[PDB]
Amino acid sequence: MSQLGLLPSTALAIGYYNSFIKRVCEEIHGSECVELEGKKIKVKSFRVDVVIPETLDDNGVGNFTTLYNKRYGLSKATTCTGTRGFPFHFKVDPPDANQESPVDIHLLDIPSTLSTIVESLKLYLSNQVGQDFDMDYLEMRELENFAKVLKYLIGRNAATKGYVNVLTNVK
Amino acid sequence: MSQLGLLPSTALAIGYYNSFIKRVCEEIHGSECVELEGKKIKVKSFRVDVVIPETLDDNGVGNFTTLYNKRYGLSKATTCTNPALLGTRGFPFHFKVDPPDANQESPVDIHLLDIPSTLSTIVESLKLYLPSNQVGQDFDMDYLEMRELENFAKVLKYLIGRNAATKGYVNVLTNVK
Amino acid sequence: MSQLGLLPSTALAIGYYNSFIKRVCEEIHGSECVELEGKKIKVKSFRVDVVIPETLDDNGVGNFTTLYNKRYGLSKATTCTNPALLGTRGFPFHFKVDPPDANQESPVDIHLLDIPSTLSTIVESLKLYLPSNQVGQDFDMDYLEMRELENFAKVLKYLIGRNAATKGYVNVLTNVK
Amino acid sequence: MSQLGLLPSTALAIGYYNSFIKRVCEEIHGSECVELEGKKIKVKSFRVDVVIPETLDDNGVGNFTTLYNKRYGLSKATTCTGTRGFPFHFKVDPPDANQESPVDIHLLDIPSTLSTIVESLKLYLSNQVGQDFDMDYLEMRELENFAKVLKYLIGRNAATKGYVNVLTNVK
Amino acid sequence: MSQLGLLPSTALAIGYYNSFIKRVCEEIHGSECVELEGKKIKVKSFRVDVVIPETLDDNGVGNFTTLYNKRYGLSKATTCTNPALLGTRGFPFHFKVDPPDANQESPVDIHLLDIPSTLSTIVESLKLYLPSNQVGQDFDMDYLEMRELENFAKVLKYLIGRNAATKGYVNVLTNVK
Amino acid sequence: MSQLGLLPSTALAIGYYNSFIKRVCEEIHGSECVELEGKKIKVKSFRVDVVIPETLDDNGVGNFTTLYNKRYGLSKATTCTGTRGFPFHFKVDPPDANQESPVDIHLLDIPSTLSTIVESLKLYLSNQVGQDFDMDYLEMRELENFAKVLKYLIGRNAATKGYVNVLTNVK
Ligand SMILES: Nc1nc2c(ncn2[C@@H]2O[C@@H]3COP(=O)(O)O[C@H]4[C@@H](O)[C@H](n5cnc6c(=O)[nH]c(N)nc65)O[C@@H]4COP(=O)(O)O[C@H]3[C@H]2O)c(=O)[nH]1
Ligand SMILES: Nc1nc2c(ncn2[C@@H]2O[C@@H]3COP(=O)(O)O[C@H]4[C@@H](O)[C@H](n5cnc6c(=O)[nH]c(N)nc65)O[C@@H]4COP(=O)(O)O[C@H]3[C@H]2O)c(=O)[nH]1
Ligand SMILES: Nc1nc2c(ncn2[C@@H]2O[C@@H]3COP(=O)(O)O[C@H]4[C@@H](O)[C@H](n5cnc6c(=O)[nH]c(N)nc65)O[C@@H]4COP(=O)(O)O[C@H]3[C@H]2O)c(=O)[nH]1
Repeated sequence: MSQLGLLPSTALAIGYYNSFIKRVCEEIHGSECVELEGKKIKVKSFRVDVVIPETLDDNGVGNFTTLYNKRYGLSKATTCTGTRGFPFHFKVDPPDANQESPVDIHLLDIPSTLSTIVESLKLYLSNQVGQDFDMDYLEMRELENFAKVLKYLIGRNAATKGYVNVLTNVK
Repeated sequence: MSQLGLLPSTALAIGYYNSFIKRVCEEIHGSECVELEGKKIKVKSFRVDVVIPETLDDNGVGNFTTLYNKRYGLSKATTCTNPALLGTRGFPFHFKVDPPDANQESPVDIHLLDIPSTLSTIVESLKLYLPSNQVGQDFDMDYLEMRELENFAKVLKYLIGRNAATKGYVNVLTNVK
Repeated sequence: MSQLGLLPSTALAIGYYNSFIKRVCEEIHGSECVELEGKKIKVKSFRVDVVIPETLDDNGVGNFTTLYNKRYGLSKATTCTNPALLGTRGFPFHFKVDPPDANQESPVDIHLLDIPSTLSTIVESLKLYLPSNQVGQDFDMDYLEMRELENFAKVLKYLIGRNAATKGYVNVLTNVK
Repeated sequence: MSQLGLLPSTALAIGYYNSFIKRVCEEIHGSECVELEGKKIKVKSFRVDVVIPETLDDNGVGNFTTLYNKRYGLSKATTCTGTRGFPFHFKVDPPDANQESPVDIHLLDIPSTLSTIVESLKLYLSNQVGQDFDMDYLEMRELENFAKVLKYLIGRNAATKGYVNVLTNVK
Repeated sequence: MSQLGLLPSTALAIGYYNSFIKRVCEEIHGSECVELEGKKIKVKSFRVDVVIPETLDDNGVGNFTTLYNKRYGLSKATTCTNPALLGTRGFPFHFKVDPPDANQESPVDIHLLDIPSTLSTIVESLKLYLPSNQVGQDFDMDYLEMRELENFAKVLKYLIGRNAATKGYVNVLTNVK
Repeated sequence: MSQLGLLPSTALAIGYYNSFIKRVCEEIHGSECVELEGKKIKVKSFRVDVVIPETLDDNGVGNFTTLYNKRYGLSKATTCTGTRGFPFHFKVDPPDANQESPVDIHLLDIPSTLSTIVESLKLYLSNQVGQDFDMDYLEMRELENFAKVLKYLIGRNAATKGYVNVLTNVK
């Protein structure tokens, strides 16, 4: 089990689940379509993977997110809607499919909230510039806690259980 | 002098600034345009107000956000993403036109009104930081909630003060409704 | 009198002068021309201002530089490199024309405005020299930051005064915005 | 472990990484093209080698940089863009390739910031003209510290990790 | 009186006179013709001024020299070398024509303006004579620099006064700019 | 090791290096061509030999310089260019080579600054006309100091290191 700590892996995981993963899953289940490039596409079924990098960059996970999106053929799409949508990166299970017919979708998201952890660590613990085993252990433990909490929370909602997966220690 | 605590007001504020406020401010500064219903509008000058609710609801700030967004005009738009950078995503937000009747084709001033959704996390942490066996008005819960909202606002003010991209372009509205 | 210290305002100022200010000044003195959007433009009389920000942002002077370069005209050009010397690289910079509407064909004055990007390093050294466990205005950090900016400006002024190439052709604007 | 010192090898390395290496790596990743002689060439991939000379000259690393660019067929090119470009020296991984098609580029940069170290040494330590073993050791240690800090910082950002190499003690 | 010292203003002045001023004056007196762009021009009456800068730059008189030679006309020429004597080399210098618009074919009065490059060495000696751990305006450095420049000028004056070849044809301009 | 003295070997060597040797080497490296009798010749590679004569003549090294240039087939050439050229005496590595093609050049220079030392010696110490072993020792030591300082400064700049040699005690 996980508990609230001084550096927020549990709370950030809870916020990420309740603000993005739960909401995006519910929106896809309800509307059953995603809007990209000004045009809608139906979703036969969605599988969303949250990718937790093995190590966080000094300046946040934005660079890793951009490189990961470049590596694969990920395309941007928002959840169709006084409430805002949720842009995300996804790929179609087959290389391509007829747009008019519904197409299964493979959402991929690198949690931007992980950037906060970096910041928190800068406050949590230095006047040295080098590999610090204490801070490395802290990063690894916080990433593990984030993944564990997110998995447990996904194991609660029928709208996300089975449809959401966690891929930790990527690259 | 805010810092880290078991209740992550400081960390959530830092994340909100470095993920949405800073990113949105930089994107609007650079592109000088936003996207609404798929069509672009150039932005002459923008301004963002972070509306911190006076008190957080039981189920997050979603209901307050949705009621505040339609009590005012606050049409939904997204900050444009250049075709060059495929990895970066867009940041949807809610905005009004400071002159309500303005030429969309011409450059237009925009007022960005965003209620930090990350505050919802605070609520979901209050149930964990100080679990309550009883249901009803708790004077300790309210004190912690107000203290952490104030910490959030103070952290946002400080962070906005330390960036020319956002300094003077972002204001934090505290104790709204 | 400024000397070496843990915070490298002196060393960074020396490097900035010897690598950009001196090099650009000598290149414009010799070639008497610059490269705007790839096209040659002759320089009649140039002059450089080193815009030292009053306070450095959290993430370096990048955002302040990018907002300053567009608040004013400050189109981007590069100091030309002759084909004979292949090794030497060009130094891009931002400049305006003192008469904004001037014939590019004929020799034209240019006002070079450069916010030293090296100042960013100072910020990244403040996080090392005096680490802080808390986020918020620190009156000790502000003192060190302003002292280091003052040292940078003073060293730049001195080094400019000791070279006919840069003496009088370079000005240090301190405490800007 | 590297910390701030009186003669700035660590701070100069941090500035070099955050101002040139990181910025150039991200710009190449994003734009995926470099402008040379005023015309663009696409970049399938890039490798950035930062060359730390064995010994810094008395007047700075400028002469070594010019000689290095002369010895190899390195060509000048900026990063396409109120922000400026980053001119650099690069070489294409075959002898030549069709410009229309994307071509891999091997950037080679001798950090000009190393010049500052020379100046710093002049302030750090003499009224003599000869091989000063004390200053020689100081220069060697500063070059080693610069290389170590730059390697560590390269190993942090996903936009430079694996794509940037450090060649220390060259010639 | 001027004598030898650790800072070699006297020795450098002696070398400058015996190597450039005396040689150039004697060669112009004899040949009465110089070489501009490879083309011979006859000299009717010449005169040399040794422009001693008021203050020496940090990196030698190179920048001041090349900026003075361009602020005024001062086209570069070289004293002609007779084909008979192969061993002797030429002495390039910068000169203008006292009447700016004069016939090159006919004899022409020439004004030779030379900023002693040897003064650069003095700077390189001041760093050795009185090493400084700090960078900034030093009142002791300035005194030594001005004293050495004045000694250089005085030695040049004396040496010129002692030779009919250079007496009355060479003037030392002290404290220029 | 060398330091400033009353009769300037070190300062004269520094001036010779920074005013002729460094400048000439840099200009040859840059322009890669030398002008002789008004026509340019490309330089494939250059070697600069600075000759320190065994003993300085009474009137200076000018007469020795003329004799040395007479002995060999040295030819005059300036460095192409508000900066002046640097006339010098050079020789082609082979007996002759095609003008159009680049040709190696063995620049040969007898430092005229050495003449100054003679005058310096006249001021350093006599009312006799004869062999003064004291003055001979001073002259030899000063020539050694000049050669040592010039050798050291040559191995400091990458533009002159390896391309410049010092031939002390010639004839
Ligand atoms: N692909 C994708 N992921 C999303 C989106 N919204 C949230 N997330 C993820 O969920 C984290 C926390 O969301 P939050 O509680 O709503 O709290 C958010 C939220 O209140 C605000 N924010 C972030 N992005 C946006 C946005 O695009 N529009 C608006 N109006 N607010 C945003 O900043 C706070 C912190 O954001 P992060 O630290 O980066 O971390 C976010 C992010 O990793 C989305 O629209 N698309
Ligand atoms: N407008 C303009 N300013 C210039 C330029 N080059 C240097 N500066 C300024 O001079 C400072 C020191 O440069 P550096 O010592 O040669 O040492 C630099 C250099 O080694 C490298 N670097 C910086 N910019 C470039 C570039 O544009 N091209 C290449 N190839 N290297 C660069 O990073 C070091 C530190 O950079 P900074 O922190 O940014 O700080 C730079 C920067 O503020 C230029 O081309 N244009
Ligand atoms: N305008 C002009 N001025 C001249 C010329 N030759 C000498 N001078 C001046 O006389 C000073 C002393 O010359 P040096 O004793 O023969 O001793 C000189 C000489 O051995 C050598 N050197 C300097 N310039 C040249 C050159 O142009 N050609 C050659 N072959 N050697 C040079 O470096 C020594 C010190 O040079 P500096 O520090 O520059 O200082 C030089 C320089 O200021 C000349 O041809 N044209």
